[PDB]
Amino acid sequence: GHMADQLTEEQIAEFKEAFSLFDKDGDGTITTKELGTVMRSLGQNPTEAELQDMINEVDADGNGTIDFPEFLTMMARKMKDTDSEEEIREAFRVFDKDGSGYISAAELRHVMTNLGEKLTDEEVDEMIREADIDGDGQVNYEEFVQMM
Ligand SMILES: [Ca+2]
Ligand SMILES: [Ca+2]
Ligand SMILES: [Ca+2]
Ligand SMILES: [Ca+2]
Repeated sequence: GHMADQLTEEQIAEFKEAFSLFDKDGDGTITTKELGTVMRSLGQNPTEAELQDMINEVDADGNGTIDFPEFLTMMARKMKDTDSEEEIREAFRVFDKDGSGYISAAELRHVMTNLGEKLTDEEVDEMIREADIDGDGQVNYEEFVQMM
């Protein structure tokens, strides 16, 4: 069988109830009105245009609303995304061996060396310099997030 079918109908019904947090009239799609409702419940207040722009960047079939599949797709990407931030933070820590919040040439020297590379001091210092944005001689976490 398939793991997806390893639930009960009452359980799928219950899973579907959770969608109603956003899909308040229960019809199976989120409208701009419903999403505006949710936003305003969080203290925000966007326009019809802004609400239609949020919806559009998740609206896979083009019909102007968010069904439960699109929502779950959107959520899964979000969940994988926050994990990718956890691990860029993890990676910053590995480079920043002294936990000072800033990566030195020395610290980048070290990691590069332990990763195989055989670059010069200049080439490594050419990295810190190319990566710096506040000219402080070190690489804070944000200049590090610029590792695209
Ligand atoms: Ca609805
Ligand atoms: Ca849709
Ligand atoms: Ca450091
Ligand atoms: Ca810096």
